[PDB]
Amino acid sequence: GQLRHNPLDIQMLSRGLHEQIFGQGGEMPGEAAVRRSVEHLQKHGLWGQPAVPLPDVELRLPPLYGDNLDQHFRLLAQKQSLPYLEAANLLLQAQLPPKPPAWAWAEGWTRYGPEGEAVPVAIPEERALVFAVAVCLAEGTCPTLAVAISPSAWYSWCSQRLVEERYSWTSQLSPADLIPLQEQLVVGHNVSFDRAHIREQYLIQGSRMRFLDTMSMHMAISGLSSFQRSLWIAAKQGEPRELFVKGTMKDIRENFQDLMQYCAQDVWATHEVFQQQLPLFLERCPHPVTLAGMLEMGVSYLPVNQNWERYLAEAQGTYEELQREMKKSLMDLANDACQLLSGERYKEDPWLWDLEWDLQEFKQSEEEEFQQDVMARACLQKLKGTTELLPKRPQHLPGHPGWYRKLCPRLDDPAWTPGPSLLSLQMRVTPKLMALTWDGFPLHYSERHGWGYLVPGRRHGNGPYNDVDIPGCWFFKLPHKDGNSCNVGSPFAKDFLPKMEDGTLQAGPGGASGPRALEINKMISFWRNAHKRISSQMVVWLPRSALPRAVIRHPDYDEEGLYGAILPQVVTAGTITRRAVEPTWLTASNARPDRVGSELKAMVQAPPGYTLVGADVDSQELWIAAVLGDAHFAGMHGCTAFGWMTLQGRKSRGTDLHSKTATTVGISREHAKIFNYGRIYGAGQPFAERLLMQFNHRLTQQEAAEKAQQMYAATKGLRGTESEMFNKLESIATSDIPRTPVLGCCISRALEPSAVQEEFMTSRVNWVVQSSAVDYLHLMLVAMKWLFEEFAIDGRFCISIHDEVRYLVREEDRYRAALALQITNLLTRCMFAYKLGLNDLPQSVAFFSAVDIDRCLRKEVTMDCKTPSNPTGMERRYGIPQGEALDIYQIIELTKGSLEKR
Amino acid sequence: GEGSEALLEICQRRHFLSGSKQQLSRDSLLSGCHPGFGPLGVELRKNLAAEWWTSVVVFREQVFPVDALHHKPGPLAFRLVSAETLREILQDKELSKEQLVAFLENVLKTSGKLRENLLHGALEHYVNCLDLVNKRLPYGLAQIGVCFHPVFDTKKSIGEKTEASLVWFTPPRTSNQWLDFWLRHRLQWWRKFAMSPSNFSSSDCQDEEGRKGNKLYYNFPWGKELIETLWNLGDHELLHMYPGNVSKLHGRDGRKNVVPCVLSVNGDLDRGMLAYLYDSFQLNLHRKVLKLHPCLAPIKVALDVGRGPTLELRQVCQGLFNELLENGISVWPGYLETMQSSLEQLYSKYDEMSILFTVLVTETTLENGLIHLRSRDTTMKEMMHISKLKDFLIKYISSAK
Amino acid sequence: PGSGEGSEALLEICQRRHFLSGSKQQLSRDSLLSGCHPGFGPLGVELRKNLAAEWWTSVVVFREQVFPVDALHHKPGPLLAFRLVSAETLREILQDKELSKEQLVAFLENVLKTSGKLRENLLHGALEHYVNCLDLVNKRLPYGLAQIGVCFHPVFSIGEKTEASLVWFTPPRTSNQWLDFWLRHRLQWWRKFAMSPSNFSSSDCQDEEGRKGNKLYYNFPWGKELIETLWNLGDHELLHMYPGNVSKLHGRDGRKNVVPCVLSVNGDLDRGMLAYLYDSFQLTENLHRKVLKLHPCLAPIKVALDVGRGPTLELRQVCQGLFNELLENGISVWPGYLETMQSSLEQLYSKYDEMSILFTVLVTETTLENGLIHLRSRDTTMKEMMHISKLKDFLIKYISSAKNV
DNA sequence: GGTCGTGACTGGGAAAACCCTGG
DNA sequence: CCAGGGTTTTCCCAGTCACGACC
Repeated sequence: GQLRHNPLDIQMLSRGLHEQIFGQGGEMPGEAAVRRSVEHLQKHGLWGQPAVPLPDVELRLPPLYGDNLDQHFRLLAQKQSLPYLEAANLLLQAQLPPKPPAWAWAEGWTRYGPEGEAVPVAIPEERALVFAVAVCLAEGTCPTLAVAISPSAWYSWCSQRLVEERYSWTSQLSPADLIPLQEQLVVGHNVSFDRAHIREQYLIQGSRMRFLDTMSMHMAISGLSSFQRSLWIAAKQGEPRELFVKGTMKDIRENFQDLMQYCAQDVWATHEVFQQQLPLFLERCPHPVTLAGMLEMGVSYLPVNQNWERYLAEAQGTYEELQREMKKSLMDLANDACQLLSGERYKEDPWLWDLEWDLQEFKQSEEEEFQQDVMARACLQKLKGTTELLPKRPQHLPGHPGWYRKLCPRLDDPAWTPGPSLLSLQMRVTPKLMALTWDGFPLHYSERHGWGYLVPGRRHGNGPYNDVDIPGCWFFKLPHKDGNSCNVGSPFAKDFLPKMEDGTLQAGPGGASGPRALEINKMISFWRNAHKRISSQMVVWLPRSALPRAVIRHPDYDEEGLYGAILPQVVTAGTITRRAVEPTWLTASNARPDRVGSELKAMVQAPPGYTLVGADVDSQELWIAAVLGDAHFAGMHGCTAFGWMTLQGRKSRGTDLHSKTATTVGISREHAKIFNYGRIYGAGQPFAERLLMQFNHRLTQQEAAEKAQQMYAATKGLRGTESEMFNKLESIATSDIPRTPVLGCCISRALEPSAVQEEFMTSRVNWVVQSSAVDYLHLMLVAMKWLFEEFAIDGRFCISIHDEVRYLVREEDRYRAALALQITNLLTRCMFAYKLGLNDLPQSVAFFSAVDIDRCLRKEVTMDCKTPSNPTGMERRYGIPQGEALDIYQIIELTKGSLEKR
Repeated sequence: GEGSEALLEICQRRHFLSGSKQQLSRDSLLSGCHPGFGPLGVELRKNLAAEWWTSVVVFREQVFPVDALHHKPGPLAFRLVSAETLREILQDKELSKEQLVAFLENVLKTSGKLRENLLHGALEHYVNCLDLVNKRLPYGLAQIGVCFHPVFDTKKSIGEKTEASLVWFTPPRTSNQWLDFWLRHRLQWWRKFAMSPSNFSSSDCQDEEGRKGNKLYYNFPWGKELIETLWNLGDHELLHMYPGNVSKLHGRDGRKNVVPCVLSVNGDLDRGMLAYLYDSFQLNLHRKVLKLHPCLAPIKVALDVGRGPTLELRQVCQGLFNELLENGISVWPGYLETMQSSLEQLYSKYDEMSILFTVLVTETTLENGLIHLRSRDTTMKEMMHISKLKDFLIKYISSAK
Repeated sequence: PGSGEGSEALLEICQRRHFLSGSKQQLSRDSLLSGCHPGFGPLGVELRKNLAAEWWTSVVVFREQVFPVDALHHKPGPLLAFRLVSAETLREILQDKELSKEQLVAFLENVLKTSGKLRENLLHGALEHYVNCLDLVNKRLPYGLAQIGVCFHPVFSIGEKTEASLVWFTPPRTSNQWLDFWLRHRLQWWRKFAMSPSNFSSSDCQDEEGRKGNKLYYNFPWGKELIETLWNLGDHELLHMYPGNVSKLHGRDGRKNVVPCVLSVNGDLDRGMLAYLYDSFQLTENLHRKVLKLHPCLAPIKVALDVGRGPTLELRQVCQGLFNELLENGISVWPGYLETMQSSLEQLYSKYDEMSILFTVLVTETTLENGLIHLRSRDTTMKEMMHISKLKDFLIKYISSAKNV
C-alpha cells in the first residue's frame, strides 16, 4: 500500500510520492553498516520504541520538468535568471563614457553623452544599470541626487526640490517625489535605499525590475565577521557626507560640483570592483538558485495603512504617559527619605546612610471695618517694605538634606517644577532611594569599585574585595557582562534586564511605588530602544490611481483614507553566513502586554481582497544539523540517537532533548534552547562555561564546570550523539575551498583555512547550517515563483523573517497558494535529501504542522497582540478577523487535489 | 482592610465625610445614599467640578453647556406626590372606595420623576442649540449635577449621586473616531490627578443593539467600581424624541447634510471623590498623611501664630490672609487657635487635612523678615520673606500641570 | 404698554441668543416669576454661574467663621413639598381592589409615614451638621454654614428655583448687631452691580412668632418682587432637632456658654437673574438700539472674535492664538468668527450686543503687519486700536477695576 | 573594538560679601 | 563715615572623567 517504513520502522514517504519524486529504485543500508547502526543505537538506549503511523498522502503531484531533480531545479533557476543573466552580461560588456563637463539643474532625469551634451530624458531604459543615490535627510525623507552610468550615456536624477527654491508641497510622503524608473536589473551599493527611492516597487501588482546589491555580493565574496572586522579596524589604526546631511537645500545647491565628482568616482570604482567580482560571484555561487533567490528576497514588500500611523503616534504618546508616571514614582520615594532625617533616623537605614544630609544654616458702620482693613493692609505692606537685608542670592533650600537640594531645581531658573523635578532614573541616588535588594542583601555603590552587595558576614562569594572595610558586611562586586574585570554602571542596564525578570532585584519596602518604576522600565525598554528606528521608517503612501482594481471594485476599500507600503531596507546578504540580519524588523520578538509598543508586526495587514499565507518552518536548523549528523553517520534518516529523536520527537510527550536537558541541568526553556543552539552552532567548553555563568547562579564556577563537562560527555561523546555532524564539518574545513553540502557556495575568503588553519571553527560550524537555511529559503521562494508561473496563481513575496516565510497573496487563491507551499516544503526536504544522497524521506518531516492564512501579520492566529500601546486589541480597535490554520489533509479536502481553478 | 477603615476614621474625624461610625459602611458611601460629606469634602467636589469644567467646556470650542430641569414632568425610577392634595383626599371622608382608587390611578399615571439620565435634557434642548451653533457640527451640551438612583437594598431608599454628562452630537461617519478621542481625553483627565494611575483601568462593553462603549474603573482595595461610562447610542433616541419630519433633526458636516448621532458620558463625581481619597492614602514609622494632588486639595495655605505681641501678630496674619484671599487661594485661618497645641500635633492635624503648606508667623517676622514654611511633601522647614511668598504659592498652583 | 413689548423682545433675544429657552406661548410674566419656565439657555446658565460665583466670593471666601455645607435633595423618613414614591410597589398595590375603603386609606397612610421628601429650604442639613461643626470650630460663636443650590416648591406643578442660604449661629446678645451687619452687607452687595441701586427696596418685618427679619425687593414695571429675605429662628429649632443636653449644644463667647440663636439669610437667584436681565435692557436712540449692558462682573461672555479681509488661514491662526491666550488667562470668550455667510458690520455689532458681549474684536491684515486689532466698546460703541500683546491685560484690568470700585 | 549619548568630579575667574582701613 | 583693599566663599560655565545604546 501507500504506507511504507525504513529499516528503522519510522514512517517514511508514501510509495506513490516516493515514486513520483525519486523516480525509480528503492534502497537499504548495508549489512555491516546497519549492524553498526543497530549496535550504536542500542548503546544510546533509544532503540525499540513505538511510532503511531500518520495518515498518508495520495496526491497526483505536478510533473517534474527534468528526469534529474537537481538538474530540473537548475533549469528552472536558469529560466528565472535568464533576463537578469543577459542584463548582467551586458553590464559586463557595458562601456563607461568619460566625465561630462556639465551637469544640468533640470527636474528628474538628464542625459549627458560622450561630449556631455544636455539631453532632456524622462525614462532611461537601459537593460543594465549601476546606481547610487544621495539622501537629503535635512528635508524629511526625500533624497536629492542620483547617478546612473550606462553603456550609452550618463544619467542624472535631480529631485524636484533641488531645482526649485524651498517651496511647499504635500505633507506626509508620497511616491511623486521618487524616481520613475522588458525586465530591468539595477546593481549597486545599498540598492535597498535606491528601491526606497525608486517608485517602481510600490504597487500591489508587483513589477519586473529587480536589484542586485554589491553589498550582498561583496559579503558573498569578500566579507568579514564582526570580530575579524573589529580587529582589522583596530590594527589599521595602530567631510562631503557630513556637509551633505547639513546642507539643507541651499548649501546642497552650493557645493554641487565636488559632491557630483565624489558620486561619479564612487559609481566608477564600485562598477569596476563589481565587474571584476561578477565572475567571482558567478563561480562562488554556481547554482542559479542563488541569483534567483537573492532577486526574490531583495524585493520584500510590506503593506500598511492609516492604522500603522496610530501605532506610531499613540505609542509615542503612550510612552510619554508612561514616562511621566516613572518620574512621579521616583519623586515619591525621594519625599519619603526626608522623613528619615527625623531624629537622625537616616543614621540607621541600610540604603540611605551615606549621602549629604547635613542642614545648611541661614544667613542675613462700614467706615469702622474699612478703616480697620486699610490700616491692617498698610501695616502688612510696611512689613513688606522690610527688604533692605538678607542675601540677594537666595540659598537653595537650606535645612533640607544636601542631595535633596541637588535633586531640586533652583528657584530662579524658569524651568522650575514642584518637588525634585531634576531626578532621573539613572542618577546615583535612584537605586538607593529604590532600596534595591540583591537576593536578601542590599546594593552598595562606590566610585572606587562600582556596584556590589553588602552581606552581614564580616566582623560563598562573587568577586571578593577585602580592601572595602565596610563594618560588619562583606562587599562582593555585582556581576557584569564582561566578568569581574569590568565595572557596572547604573543597575538599570539592558544586560541586567533578564535579572530584573526573575526576581534578582526587588525593592520590597514601599510595596506599591517601590516595585513600580522597575515594572515601568521593564515595560518601556523596547520602545525606548527602538522608537528612533520605528519612527525613521519611510512609509510611502500609494495613490489610488495606480492602485489595483481588485481593491477599487471591492466595497471594503477605505475611501476616506489611503494605504501605503513599507519596503524593508533589509540587507539580504548581511552576515558572514549571508543570513538576513536586520535589527529592527527581523528581530526575534513577539507582542506581549509587558513591552511597550510591541505590536510592530501587528500593523502589517493585507489590503482588502488580499491576504497573507504564512509558513513557520519549524525546526529548520535543528533538522539541518540532525540530517548532517545522520548523513555523516550512515546516510539515512534517524541514523544517530539525535537523528531518531528528531524523527521521533514531541514537545507534549517530552521526548525532545529540551526536556532531558532541563531535567539534567535545571535551566529555563529559553536557556536550554540557547545552549543547544550554541552547541549546534559550535560552542566550546569556555563558551559553555560563560553560558552557564550568564544563567541562574545557584552554582559556583566548579559546579557549573563539572555539570558542563558531564553535559559535554553525553551529546558530543568522547570528542557521540551528534559528533558525526562535527566530523562532517571538519572534513569540509579540511578541503582547500570550504564547500557547503547543500550548494557548495563558498563562504567569504576571511574564513578560508589557508591563512587560518584549525581556527575559528565555530563561525563555519554555524555557517554550514545557516547557508543551508539560505538555500532553503531560496528554494522555497523559487518553487513558489515556479508554481505561480506554472498554474497562473497570483501573489507576491511579502517577507522572510529568518525562519518564517510570509507571502502576500490574493484572497481567491489562498488555499491554492497554501497547497503549493505544502508541495514546496516536500521538494525542499527532497532537495536536501538530493543534496545529501538520501534514498528516502520521512512522512512527518516533509510536511509542516500547519500553514496559516490570515488578514494580518502575527506568529499565530490565536494571539490578538494585547499590549499597553494597543489596549483594546485588533479585535476591538481595528475589528480584524482572526486567521485560519490548515493541514495537508484539510488543504486536500478543500481543494480535491486539483491543480487548477474549479 | 483595616487601613481602609483607618482611612475612614480619618475621613470622619477631620471633616471629609459627614456622619458617624455606624453609617461608615462601604455600601452606604459607595451607593450614593451617603449621609453627607464634610466641608472639605464639599470643597473637594467643587475642585473636581472646576477641573472638569476646564477640561470639557473651557478648553473645547464646540461644547456649549446646558442645564435641564431637575424633575421630568409627566406623563411617563421614583414618583412624587404632593402633601396638600394627599391631605385634601384623606380628609374628605365622603369619598368612597372607587373615587380613591381613581385618584390613586391618576396619580400613578400623572407623576413626574426625578431624573436619572441627562441624555433627555440634551434631546430636549438640541433644536435650540442647533439654532445656537449656526449648524456647526459636531458639538455637544454639558452639565454637572446630582442625579437620582434606586437603591437595591438587601435589608425604597434614594441614593444621590453627582454626575457630569455631555452629549456629543457628531456626524455618523466619524462616530467611533470621536469615541476613541473622548475616551483618551477623559481617561487622561481621570489619570491627571493621581498618585498611581495604574489603578485606573479601562474596559469595553457591547450594547444589546450592537453598539459598543468603554467603561472605566478604579482598583479599590475591595474590587473595581464603575467610575465613568460611554455609550454611542446612535440616532434612535433623538428620532424617538421628535417623531415626524427630519427637517429640524439634521445638521451640516463639512459640505454634507447628515442626521446627527449620540455619544454619552456619565461621570459619578462622588465615586471619583472617594476614589481619589483612596488614591491619596497608600498603605520605619508610619505617618498618617493624606497626599492629595496639589490642585484638588481643598485648603492650600495653613496660617498660624505664636506667643507674643498678639495685636501686631494678629494684624500681620489678618493682612496676609486677606492678601492671599484676593489672589484666589484658600487659607485655613488657624491663627485664632488660642488653645496652644504643640507644633507636632498641629502639623499632624494639618497633614491629615491635606493642606499644601504650613506658614508659621513668629516674633522673628516682626524682628527682621522671616516666616517659617513647612511643605507637606517634604516636612522640612524653610524661611521666607512675606513679599516673595505669595508669588511662590501661586506659581506652585500654576505648576500643577 | 411698550415696556412689556420690549421685555418680550428681550425674551425673543433670549430665545435667539440662548439666555432663556422655551416658546412664545411660555412667555408669561408669572410663569417666569414662579419657576414654571422650561429652563434658561446656555447664556443664562453662564449668567447664573457668574452670579453664584459672586455670591460665593461675597460670603464664604472672605470669612474665617463661615464654612460650606451641602444638604441632600431628600429628607428620609419617618417624618412629621411633595412625597418621594417608589413606583413599582404602589402600582402592585393598586393592582388589587379586594381591600376595602378603610384598608386602602390605611395603607396609603402607612406608605405616607415612611416617605422621603424633596427639600423646601437648605436649613435642615446645616441644622443636622451643627453638632459636627460646633465640634470643628471649638464653639467660637458666632459661626456660619452656607449652601447654594436648588429647592422645589409647589405652584397652584412643582417648580425648582436655585436659592442661596446662609445659617448664622450667633450668641443671643450679638443677635441684632450681626443681623444689622448681614443686612447692610446683603443690601450693598445687591446694589453693587445694578444701574439703579435705589430700586432695591429693603423693608423690616416680623413674623407671627415675633421673629424679626428683613425683605429685599426689586421693582419690575409690573411692581415689586422678592429677591432675598432674612429671618430669625430663636432657639427651639435646635432643641427640636437635638433634644437633650443643652450644654452639648452650647457655644462659647469669652467664657459664657449659651444655646446659640439661629439666623437665616435666604435669597432667590433666578428671580434676581430675571431682574438683572430687565436691568441691563436699554433702548439707545421704529426700533431703537437694544443694548444688554450687564455689569462686567456678571456678563456671560466678555470678548468675541472676528476676521477681516485677506488670508483666511492666517487670520484664523491669529484668532485661535488670541482665543487660547484668553483661555489661559481665564476670561470668557466667544469664538464666533466661523460664519462664512457674514452679515453687515452694523448687523454684526447688533448681533454681538444681543449676546451682551462686552467688546468686539476685529482682526485684519494690519494685525499681521504690526499687531493692532480693532476693539469696539459696548455702551459708547467706540472703535479703537489696541496691540495684541496687551488686550488680555486690558480686559483683566477692566474686570479688576470694576471689582475694586 | 570604536563612536556618541547620558550623568558625576572638579575647578578657576568672578560676583557678591565681610573685615579692616585711609582719610 | 564712605569708598577701597585683602581675603572668603561659593558659583556657575566649562572642562574632564566614566560607562551604556549604537556601528
